Amino acid sequence: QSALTQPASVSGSPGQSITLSCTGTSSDIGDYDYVSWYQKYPDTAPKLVIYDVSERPSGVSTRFSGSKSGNTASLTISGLQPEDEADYYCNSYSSTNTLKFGGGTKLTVL
Amino acid sequence: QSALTQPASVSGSPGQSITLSCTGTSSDIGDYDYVSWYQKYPDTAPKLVIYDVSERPSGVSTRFSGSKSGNTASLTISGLQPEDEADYYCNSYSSTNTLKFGGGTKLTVL
Amino acid sequence: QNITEEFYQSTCSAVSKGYLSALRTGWYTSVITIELSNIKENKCNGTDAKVKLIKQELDKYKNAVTELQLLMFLGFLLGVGSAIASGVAVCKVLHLEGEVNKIKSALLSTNKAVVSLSNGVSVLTFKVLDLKNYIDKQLLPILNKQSCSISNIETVIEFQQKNNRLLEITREFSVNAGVTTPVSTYMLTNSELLSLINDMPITNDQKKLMSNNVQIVRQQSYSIMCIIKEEVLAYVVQLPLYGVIDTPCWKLHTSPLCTTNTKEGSNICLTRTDRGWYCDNAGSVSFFPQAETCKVQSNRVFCDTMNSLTLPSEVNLCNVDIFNPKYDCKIMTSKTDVSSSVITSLGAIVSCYGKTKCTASNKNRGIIKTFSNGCDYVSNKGVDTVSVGNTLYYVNKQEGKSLYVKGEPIINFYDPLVFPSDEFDASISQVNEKINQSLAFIRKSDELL
Amino acid sequence: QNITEEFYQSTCSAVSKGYLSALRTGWYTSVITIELSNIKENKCNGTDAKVKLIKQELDKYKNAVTELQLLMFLGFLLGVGSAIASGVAVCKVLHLEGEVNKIKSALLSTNKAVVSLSNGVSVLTFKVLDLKNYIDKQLLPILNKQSCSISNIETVIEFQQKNNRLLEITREFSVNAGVTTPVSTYMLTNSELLSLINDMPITNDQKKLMSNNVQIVRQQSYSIMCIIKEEVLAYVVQLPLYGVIDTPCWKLHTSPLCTTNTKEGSNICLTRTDRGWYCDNAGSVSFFPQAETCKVQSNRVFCDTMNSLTLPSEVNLCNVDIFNPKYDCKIMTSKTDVSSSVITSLGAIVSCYGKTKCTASNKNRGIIKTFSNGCDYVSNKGVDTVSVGNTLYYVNKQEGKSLYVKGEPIINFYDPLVFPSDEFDASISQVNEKINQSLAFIRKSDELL
Amino acid sequence: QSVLTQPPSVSGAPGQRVTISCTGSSSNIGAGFDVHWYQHLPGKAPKVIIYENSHRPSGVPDRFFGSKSGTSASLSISGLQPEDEADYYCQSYDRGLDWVFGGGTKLTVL
Amino acid sequence: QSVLTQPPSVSGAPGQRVTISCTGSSSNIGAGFDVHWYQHLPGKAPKVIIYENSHRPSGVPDRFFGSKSGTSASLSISGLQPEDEADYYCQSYDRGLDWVFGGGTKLTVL
Amino acid sequence: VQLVESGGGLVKPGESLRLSCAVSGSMFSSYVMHWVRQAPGKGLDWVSSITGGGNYISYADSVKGRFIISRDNGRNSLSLQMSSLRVDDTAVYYCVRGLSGVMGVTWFDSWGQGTLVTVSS
Amino acid sequence: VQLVESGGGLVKPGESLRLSCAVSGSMFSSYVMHWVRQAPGKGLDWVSSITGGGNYISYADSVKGRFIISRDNGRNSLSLQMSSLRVDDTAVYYCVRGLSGVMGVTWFDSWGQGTLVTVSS
Amino acid sequence: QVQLVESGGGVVQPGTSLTLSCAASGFTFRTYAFHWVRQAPGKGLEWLALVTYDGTTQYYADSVKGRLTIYRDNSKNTLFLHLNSLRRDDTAIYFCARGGEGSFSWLGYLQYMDVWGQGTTVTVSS
Amino acid sequence: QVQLVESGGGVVQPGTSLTLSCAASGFTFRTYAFHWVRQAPGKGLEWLALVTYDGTTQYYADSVKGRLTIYRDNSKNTLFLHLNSLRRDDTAIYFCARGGEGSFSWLGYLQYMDVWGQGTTVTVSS
Repeated sequence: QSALTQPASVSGSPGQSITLSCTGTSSDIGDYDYVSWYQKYPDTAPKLVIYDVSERPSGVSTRFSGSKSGNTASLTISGLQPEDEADYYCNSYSSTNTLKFGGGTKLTVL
Repeated sequence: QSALTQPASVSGSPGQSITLSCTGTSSDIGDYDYVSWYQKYPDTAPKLVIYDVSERPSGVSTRFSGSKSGNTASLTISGLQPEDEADYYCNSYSSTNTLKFGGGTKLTVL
Repeated sequence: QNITEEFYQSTCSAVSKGYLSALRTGWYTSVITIELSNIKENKCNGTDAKVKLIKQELDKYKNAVTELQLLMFLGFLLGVGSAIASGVAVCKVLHLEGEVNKIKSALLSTNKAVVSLSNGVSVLTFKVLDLKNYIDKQLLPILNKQSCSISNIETVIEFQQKNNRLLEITREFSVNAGVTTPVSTYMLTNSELLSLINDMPITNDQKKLMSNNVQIVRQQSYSIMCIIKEEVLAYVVQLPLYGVIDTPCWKLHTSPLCTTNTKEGSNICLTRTDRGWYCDNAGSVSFFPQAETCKVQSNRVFCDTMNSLTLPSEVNLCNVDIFNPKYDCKIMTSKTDVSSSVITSLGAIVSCYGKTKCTASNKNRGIIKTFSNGCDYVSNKGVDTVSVGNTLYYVNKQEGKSLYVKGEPIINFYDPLVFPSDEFDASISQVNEKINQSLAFIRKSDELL
Repeated sequence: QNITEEFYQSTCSAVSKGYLSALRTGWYTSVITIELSNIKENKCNGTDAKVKLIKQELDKYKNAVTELQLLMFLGFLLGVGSAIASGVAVCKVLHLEGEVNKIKSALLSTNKAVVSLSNGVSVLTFKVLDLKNYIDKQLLPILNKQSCSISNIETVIEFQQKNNRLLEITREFSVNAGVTTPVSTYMLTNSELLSLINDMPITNDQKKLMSNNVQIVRQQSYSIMCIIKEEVLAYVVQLPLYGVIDTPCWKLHTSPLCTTNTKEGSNICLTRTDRGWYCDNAGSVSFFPQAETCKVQSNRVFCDTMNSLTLPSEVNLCNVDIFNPKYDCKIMTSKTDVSSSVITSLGAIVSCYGKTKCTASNKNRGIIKTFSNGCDYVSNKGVDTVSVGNTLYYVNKQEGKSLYVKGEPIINFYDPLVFPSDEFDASISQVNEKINQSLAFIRKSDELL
Repeated sequence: QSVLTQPPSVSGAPGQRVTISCTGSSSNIGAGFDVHWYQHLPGKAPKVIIYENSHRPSGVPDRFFGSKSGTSASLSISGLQPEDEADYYCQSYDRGLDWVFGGGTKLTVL
Repeated sequence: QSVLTQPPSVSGAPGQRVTISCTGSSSNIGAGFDVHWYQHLPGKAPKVIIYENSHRPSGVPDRFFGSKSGTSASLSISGLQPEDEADYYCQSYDRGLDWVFGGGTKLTVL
Repeated sequence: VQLVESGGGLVKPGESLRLSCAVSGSMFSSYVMHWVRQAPGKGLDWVSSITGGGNYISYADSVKGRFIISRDNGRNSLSLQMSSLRVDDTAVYYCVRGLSGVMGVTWFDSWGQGTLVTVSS
Repeated sequence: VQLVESGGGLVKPGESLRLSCAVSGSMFSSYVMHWVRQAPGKGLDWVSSITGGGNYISYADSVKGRFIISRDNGRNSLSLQMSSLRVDDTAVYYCVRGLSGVMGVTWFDSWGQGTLVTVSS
Repeated sequence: QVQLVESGGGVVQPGTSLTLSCAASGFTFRTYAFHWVRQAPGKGLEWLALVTYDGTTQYYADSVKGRLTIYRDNSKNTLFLHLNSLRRDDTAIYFCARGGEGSFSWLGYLQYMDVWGQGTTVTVSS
Repeated sequence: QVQLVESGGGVVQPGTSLTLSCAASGFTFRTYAFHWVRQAPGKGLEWLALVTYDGTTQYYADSVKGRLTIYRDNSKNTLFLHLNSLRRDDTAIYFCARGGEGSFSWLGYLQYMDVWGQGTTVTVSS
């Protein structure tokens, strides 16, 4: 099963910034402006965080910010809280009329 | 401004249970099955957590459970995660044709 | 007051002169909106005993709102038209999206106001009932308790007066499918209609006329169903605009004038065909062959000008002098010798011919008058009942002055038998031309011999 | 092949015997759905040069779908009816909620299938175009790229063949407002019409008839617009069911038969009034006064039985022997002496009277025939053109055998002038009764003298 | 060999009701085609019992009652009478074999 | 004293167009009531110039053109002619004062 | 369709008197009748209304019961009575016969010739 | 409305021969004509169809071109030719005149009296 | 897909009656209902107001009624509050939120805080 | 209110083709679209399938297509997946999710995750 490359785990102390990312091809997360990022807690539901590359939905903090460049999409955060210890996903419309998820990225604090 | 009685802060170590509550009269949270509990994080949005006493909405863990007895409504939780460090609210239909909120309850771990 | 009529005996007919007209000629429309809450299920655990009646009340109310959701002798010369014209137009305007929201918004607290639609129509609005406040302050704070229980049953009856009206609505619009004549008080009460009379743009003497005769204008008024969406269930009342008021206008009764010939079946006779109401609107007259469209109440007539004739003001000349060279003077001729009698406002015209017993009797001195032959006329304050043929009738008993003028047998002005009896519409000019051409034909036939 | 006709000269008329009938008597409906995607805005930054045409193509497509969203001599004895009867019923069935979803669901991959609606109607379905797959695999993965840019413009033309058809739809339903006669090929191509015939519940000889004559059944067929919701835009064809096929049926032309009297205007004449088509459906005959509802193609007629007469099979007896006591034999009489000529399938009937030059000419030997007086008949393979009065006409030039039988001046069988010319419908029995009663009247008038 | 199949082994004493059932493929009957039932008494020529499954010809009893549904047609005879010893058919317009006759059921009294 | 108000100080030389405007309260005019304009030349009796704001009587010129809107009515005269020295009115059906006459504007040529 | 009327003069106020309208309309029963008055200085105002049987009398709010109106149909004439009087009643009085509108309105069509009634001194 | 026909007999198979239908219908042009055959053992089957001008000939799939049908309208008669023959052709043959349904169908109404054609030996 | 943003807010003089404007897209707007709440720094949430579909039954808190008004627009899809007589205590963050699914007007059916936005800080100072 | 709940799941033998049923209440059903995703213990999310309004354009992942099918119901408002040829790797939690607001069928418009449910654990064992 092909997926999207992501870092396995990223570490950041609270009150910092992390610029996590996922990389694909042109027939992937690259272009097509269907960058999607999702948070999930263990044993609970996922939740919408980032869609349409940079635009934020309901029920999410303003400190989230999404972007993309070349064939790599990215999410940037500002001033962490302990409640963001979670795992993150990126999702896109691939060119072969299908959706494609990421490998998951763990994010924690000390 | 009249409100609903609540503990100011409740402390629980992770992986435990807390049975937080709010109390009013019959022309308040007492009866009327409009028990409402909400989570909120600092400087971000609130979020729907408990409504219709025991019904759960989307995007919330199964470990949440709401109930009521007499004129006191309660929320019970199971097996805490660090991400629940937040403040909680209870909301109800008062008899004088209005919504009435609570005083807020802080919840943390060590 | 001063009701009068003059029975012509030259042509046997009565002209009930002296009345006031109050004819309608226009339509006034207005929207009546009854607001209502889209109530959900009661959320009640158990049935209880005190709180039972509200349950079937609200269920029947839901049934009503869902079913009404699922709801969406001169008559041959007379015309026909669509009476439901302006109200259906206003409802059709309300079918357009975003229009009824303006009526919803502007009429929020004031009972009556003025809005303008997308065609510039700016007549009036009215809100007839206030189910928002009563439902959201007096019904559900009580009904939506845990294992629901009302405080008392004696508080429900006022809600009954807020609900039964709706129910009336139900069974008068599921059977009539949109249009109801006459308009019931349940769409619009008496005091509320009196308030409405002070609202449409009419003059104050017409307002006094409406206030004196609320039942009659209630009889003639229409109701047409508008849309039901966004819980502003509404309908247009088409209360008639009243064009002309207070002109003298008469009910012409006509009666047979047929000779009592010894040989039965050979008695030709010409009788007037002019039944109905006549009155002078502007410089012309409005004619109503339909006595049923016209209603009488205390010398006040009320009738509909859509099925009327805008005939010239020269109709009194033929009324007095039937043989005048200015009017067609439509007369029906036939050999029928029919014992027929009519009742005017202040008397009875008997026209019994041949072997027919004709008596006019009181309840005081027994029988008082006997009619042998010819058309005869009796004032109403001379008799009480009349027996003719095999039937009895009762004369009207309103106080007035009535007079009988002496006429003549006009049927003897013509030939004893040339008149055909094979037509249903003719005039004195057409019949006179027929007599002249038949005389020419018979003298030509005699000359060729 | 063997076209024939026999001009009677007793009554001047031609009977074009020998044809095959193929009359319709029923309606067969079917739903054709064209699926389509509710396309949003293109989400394109910049205009570019290669990707321009797709933009106005999809925009015009949106305009089309939104505008079509916003879309929702014996003729006096003939009857009138609603031709749009069953198709509007099927569309009305489709207006019900949850019904068209079944057609959407069952017809998912198979091109044609059968569904049943809530009234048990189970005729046929078809999906004519496949915009789902092409839109969602060939248009938007290209159109919705970041800062959009097509791979090439030469890939658009196939989409043009998937779009222009829709456009045709547009300007043929915004002008006709639901019903289009004849049916265009853009609703239904030729090969797919052949497919629908092979899917019709009809016999194989009727299938062969349809396959040979696709254009005529295309001409006579109907189309009615169904609902547009849930992106399954659809329409019903009411292509005619054909009841009876292959019975011999004739076009009766009639012509004047008027005497060439020296005194002009005193020439009474009776001429047959029986124009049109006659053929034996079951044991009775179907009569068509409308030659326009009937169409001819290679000895195959095609006509509509709704405006027909189910007259008894005794119409040939009056055709051969006009004076027979079994038929009314409707004849029109008048004093008009009109030089009139008609063209049958294999000849020309001239009936020119009075001062009128009458010549029949070829292009080979110049003029070849001259008509002095009386109704005259010429075979089509005797002449090419005919000059009569001041007008020329061209005879049909199909190979067949035609014969002229010698008749008689039937107009001389009656009195020289008793015939009235003040009626538009009469029969030989009615006219004979008129002659008998006028003879009785004149002999009575002579006896009384 | 016929696409019309009906069991030719139906028999019963006079007095009761007897049903005859004939079925075909999809192309015949179920493609909107009617079914005709005849009689085949030996000697005198066969003639129609019922046509297009509902309407009956001029001289027949009311005992015969036809019906059709899907790909199956049936004929019910209530109150059997003795001379009904015959052989009964079905008739449709299969797209292959043009006018198809059923094998027929031999009906005799007991 | 009249609910109908119009400025009685309008004058102009012959040749041009002159507008006369009269306004009332809500109860007159704006409650769906028409306005009638007359003339008041001294000597000969007053007579109607325009009735119900659109239709004109038999003998009048086409110079007079009436209009109404909201609570205001207007009369425009294009191409003034010399004998138009008059005093012009408005007339409505106020719910208080029944038939109300305006004060009138004195129009004279220069 | 013209009108004539009489009854003007110089009378001390306070006493009742009689004003007449003698319209020459040969069909004076269908058309509504009003009386108005035009005074020097201020504008004209409407005074009194009558129609048909005379069962819908109305008066201007300046005079409630002060002026008493009647008409006789057969004599085709009309009367107004000065039950109460005062200083501003001096005016040229108009008997004005108006037609009926499409709704109900009086257009105040062809007028009388006016009679001056003066109440000064 | 009755029918008569002839042409039966015992013939060795292989050679062509002539079967006739001589329907006494005085109006034998509007009604569709079929020929069928009933054989001992197995059931009856339809053989051939004709109507009107005879331009819509059809045959049973057992006989493609083996049987050749024609009719003459004026003589009100009909012919079938046994171009090809075989062992199962022995049957009682019916000239059957059928009426037209509301849709298109032949009801196979009033029949012929049948002629046995035997091809054994 | 549910989305909200906000406009206005910031430093306001005492008094200085203010209109606050919300914004929404990505979903149906005319159907559901919207409502306004606040919370101050150091204090919890307290209810302000609710409206239903169209302009009808403008609901208000008992301690706020008269001081605040609310009106919504179905043409450009914006919530419009307007507050008056601004005291010192109103320094708070204001949140748009949404509730109600069917066309209901009763306040009890309108108690669902199904989504939220970001709100706006409003401060009073001199 | 918005919610989804789940049924089915648990211990399944290898093979043993299974129908999984979702449930929903408190909002509009026929308008929007629902879809299915999974995630395994130790592995991330991976897409399974999407349907639109009614039964139309059943989309599937490239590594799943043919094995699992999806069909929805508009009478009782329940999502029905049915999977076949169950391997060892399918031990995972399955999540209902929702997307699409207007009546669209293009998959790019149907990529939105507005809400989520709780899913169900499905395990294979012997």
